[PDB]
Amino acid sequence: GEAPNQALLRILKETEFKKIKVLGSGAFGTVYKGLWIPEGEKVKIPVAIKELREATSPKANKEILDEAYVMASVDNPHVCRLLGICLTSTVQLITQLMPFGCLLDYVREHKDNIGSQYLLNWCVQIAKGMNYLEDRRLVHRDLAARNVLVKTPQHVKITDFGLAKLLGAEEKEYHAEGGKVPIKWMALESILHRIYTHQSDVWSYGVTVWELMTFGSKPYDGIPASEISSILEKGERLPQPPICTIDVYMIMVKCWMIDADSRPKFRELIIEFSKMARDPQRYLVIQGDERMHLPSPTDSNFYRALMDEEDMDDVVDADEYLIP
Ligand SMILES: C=CC(=O)N1CC[C@@H](Oc2cc3c(Nc4ccc(F)c(Cl)c4)ncnc3cc2OC)C1
Repeated sequence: GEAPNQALLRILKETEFKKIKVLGSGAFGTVYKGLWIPEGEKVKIPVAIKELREATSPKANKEILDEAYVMASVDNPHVCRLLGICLTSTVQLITQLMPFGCLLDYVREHKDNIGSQYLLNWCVQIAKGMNYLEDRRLVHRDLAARNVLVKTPQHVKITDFGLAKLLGAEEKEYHAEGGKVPIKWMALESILHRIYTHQSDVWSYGVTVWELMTFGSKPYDGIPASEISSILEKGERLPQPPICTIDVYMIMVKCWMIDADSRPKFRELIIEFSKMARDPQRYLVIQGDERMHLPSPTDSNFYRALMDEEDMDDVVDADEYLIP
């Protein structure tokens, strides 16, 4: 009827996680960094760990296990996958640590060192990620630069599947209802009719690319969310970022067409951004571009800027830790 989801959900003992330190907190809950030392392995795996506030709110464990389901069912170089869960007082999600954090913050804090080649490569990688999600019939529904993580400056991955939805073997639109929504990243049809498709995700990709190309500007800044559907109906759109050629901005604009089926396919975005990445200074115009550098895996205090030296002997990235 539809293919069986044979993903493994790994239950991980609390006694295998060490050096637990806070990365951030809020409504979403708390995320920590830590090490995961599977027992009798001789590996230490850098991890992030997401928990909500309290063992209560049966709603909350439902939401987070919904997220776990989705994160366990993906496997792609440009998507974050679940390593497992920990069943404590609270339900904790465990995943590969992405040490440079979220891309929104990254572009903000490193504006002066981000050249054309990085921007376009990110665009390619996010498109690969999103294409993979489409092939697996998932609609993310919250693609935003905040929901893209940086493993290294060269390697980003989509995360935050807490709003993602599958689609039946012959179903096209998800129809949602209520709940707080990222209105500024949403297709018009999603705001108006709570319709959500692969093509509504393309809209969100457009906005995400705008965020990167403006070094993390806030879209429709100062506009109240309640006014967005009108702005859009009138035909207004996010403006051309200074660094963008018409070539790049046109792609953005095509992502924001009213006719969903007229928007680009992720497979097409991969191709276009890939072509652009072979000659980046032809497509993005950044002052002092050719002379920028960001941390690479082949640098000294790359592995020392994260780790304790006590640990480093047996550290293995989650991307190199695979199980039967
Ligand atoms: C409250 C959050 C917050 O404000 N921020 C903002 C900074 C961000 O910092 C990191 C988060 C990481 C992460 N997140 C994650 C997502 C879904 C999951 F299901 C799980 Cl298990 C984790 N994954 C991996 N690496 C992360 C690294 C981060 O910063 C170094 C959290």
